[PDB]
Amino acid sequence: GLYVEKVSGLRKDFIKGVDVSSIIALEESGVAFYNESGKKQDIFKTLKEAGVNYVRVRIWNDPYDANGNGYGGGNNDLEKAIQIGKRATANGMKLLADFHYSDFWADPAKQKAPKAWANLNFEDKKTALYQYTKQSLKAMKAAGIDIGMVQVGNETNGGLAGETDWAKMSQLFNAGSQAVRETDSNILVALHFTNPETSGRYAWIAETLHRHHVDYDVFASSYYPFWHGTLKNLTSVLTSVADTYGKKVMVAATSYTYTAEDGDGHGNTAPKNGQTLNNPVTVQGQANAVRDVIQAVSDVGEAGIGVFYWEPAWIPVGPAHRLEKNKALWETYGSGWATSYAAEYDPEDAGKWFGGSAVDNQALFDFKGRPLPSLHVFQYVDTGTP
Ligand SMILES: OC[C@H]1O[C@@H](O[C@@H]2[C@H](O)[C@@H](O)[C@H](O[C@@H]3[C@H](O)[C@@H](O)[C@H](O)O[C@@H]3CO)O[C@@H]2CO)[C@H](O)[C@@H](O)[C@H]1O
Ligand SMILES: [Ca+2]
Repeated sequence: GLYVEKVSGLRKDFIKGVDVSSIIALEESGVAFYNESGKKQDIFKTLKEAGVNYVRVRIWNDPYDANGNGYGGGNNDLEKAIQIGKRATANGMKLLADFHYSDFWADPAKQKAPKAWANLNFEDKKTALYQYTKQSLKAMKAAGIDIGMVQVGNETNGGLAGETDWAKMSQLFNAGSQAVRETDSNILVALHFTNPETSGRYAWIAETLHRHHVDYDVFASSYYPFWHGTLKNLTSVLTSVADTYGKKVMVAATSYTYTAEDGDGHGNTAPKNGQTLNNPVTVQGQANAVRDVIQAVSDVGEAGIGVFYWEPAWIPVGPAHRLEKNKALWETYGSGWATSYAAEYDPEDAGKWFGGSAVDNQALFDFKGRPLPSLHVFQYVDTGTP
């Protein structure tokens, strides 16, 4: 069925990554994954066979209330990062450790200090950040994990760990980078931004990072085609960073919709009125979208090192008609994007929107955990379809 056009100029060592941070909370909710032969299999094995070479995991400092009730979103702490890391390593895939330096979702709107850092002055918060990263990386190495890359922050467009001043953010970037450098010289340090479509944003950020002497290897970007402008633009803003500053570049988070259907009863992020949808909302469309983002980063040349698909397997804990039954699983295991317990930390967003998966229709597995044809995109970019 599926067609993929060969990506031209694609380097043989290109990073083909997935962020599957929700996997632990989902397996705990009784969710199962399959190979294309239709038998139960560890998702990491199926990912490997599909030609994935890299796993990304989000790390929240303390994603739990005082009583240890998970904030949800996969309840992603260091302990789960090690679980995920061990499995990735066991399956021949390198790890990208994605430190949010927050107790919950870090994005362009939300960059809240971890609860433990809330009353620290800047010096002490900075050494806490450095100390946390170093300790976290030591634990992962101790677990035998193959770490390829560390992301110091996540979509830090406007802040980091409670800080909004770019001179302060830069010192924080350097605190984390320092920990990585001390751990292993071979680990790539990524910084991760989003909204590449914004006029002169990435030029400004890269210049600011340079002026503040931030030590990093990779300038990473999000790319969701619904809001983030053109592939031509993406290539262009990343090429400018690569050429001007001598940085590697990559896409740290990308996805597309394979269906318009909501598989679990919790409203999905996309597709929606007003979003740019250049591809059909189908398995083929989804594969086109992934192949094209890979093309756009490859087109950067030497410096374009990879693409990570964000959450290819945040599938339903159960069908949409059993919404209220699903809610119990989301609430107990944190297998939706947020639980009600996160209202303490994030009242404005998680407080009003808490629930299930907002991205089940952007998975590369169906609602029942079988791989979609579009999962083959990681192999077929090298060769094209027959
Ligand atoms: O469910 C339909 C509604 O979804 C709302 O989106 C919610 C939050 O506003 C949104 O921030 C959250 O996104 C999560 C996280 O904050 C973000 O950084 C990451 O990329 O995605 C996470 C979810 O996968 O998602 C929830 C979804 O309930 C919309 O704001 C609203 O318009 C409506 O469609
Ligand atoms: Ca949903």
